[PDB]
Amino acid sequence: CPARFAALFC
Amino acid sequence: IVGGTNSSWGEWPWQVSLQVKLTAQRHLCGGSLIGHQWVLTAAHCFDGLPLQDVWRIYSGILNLSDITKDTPFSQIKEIIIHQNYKVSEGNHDIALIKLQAPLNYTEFQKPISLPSKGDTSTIYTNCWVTGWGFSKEKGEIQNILQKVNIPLVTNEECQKRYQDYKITQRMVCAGYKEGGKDACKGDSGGPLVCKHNGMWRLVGITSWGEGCARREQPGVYTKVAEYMDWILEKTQSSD
Ligand SMILES: N=C(N)N1CCCCC1
Repeated sequence: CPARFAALFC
Repeated sequence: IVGGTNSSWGEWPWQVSLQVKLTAQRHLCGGSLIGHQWVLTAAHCFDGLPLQDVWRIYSGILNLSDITKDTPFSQIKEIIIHQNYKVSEGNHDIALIKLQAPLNYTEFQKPISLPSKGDTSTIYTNCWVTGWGFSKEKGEIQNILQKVNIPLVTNEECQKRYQDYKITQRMVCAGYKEGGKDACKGDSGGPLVCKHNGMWRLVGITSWGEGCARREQPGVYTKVAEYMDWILEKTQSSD
């Protein structure tokens, strides 16, 4: 997942 | 949640904590109870996860530090990720979780109401986002469920802040021009709810944004009304 998303390893 | 406050019991009875246990247990994402055996969350919460036996879904919990080995939790029977969700792209950031057993409804564990297909804010002038995510960028998971009041922003104004990404009609944005109040890491998949005429409804699912609570960078949410045909079809077909 890209950095703009909010899961802990994005 | 950045700039929020501690919630009290029964304010947000649809909020769930989606946790995993491998050798250790940790909160990963939020979600919303929408029916007796259905949670609605973000598709990106399943990126980089093992199979579903790892998940423990907590409902009727206000404070994560109140959780013990004996606290009841739900397990997953089915994960329905939107067919057109693609991780690099990020459109259709929505997923259904079917629980292994239906939950009994209580004051602290009951479903959020859903909008009608093809609905517009405004009308939504009183909107809140909740979760156990970080209280600042590079922060830590919070113990008591946090709440914050955030205004919706038009798609036109949200688009101006995100030149690299297309803000579609299937997204809704919320934030302050001066920043300071926003969802953050660990809030993924949780609710953006708005109170209208006494009743709360689910308007968005927490999805993405640049950092957390930065100035002129609104939070972006999956607009639930634009997926109501999909939610109904998928949950009816499964049930
Ligand atoms: N609204 C913000 N800032 N978010 C949404 C949740 C993932 C982290 C980024």
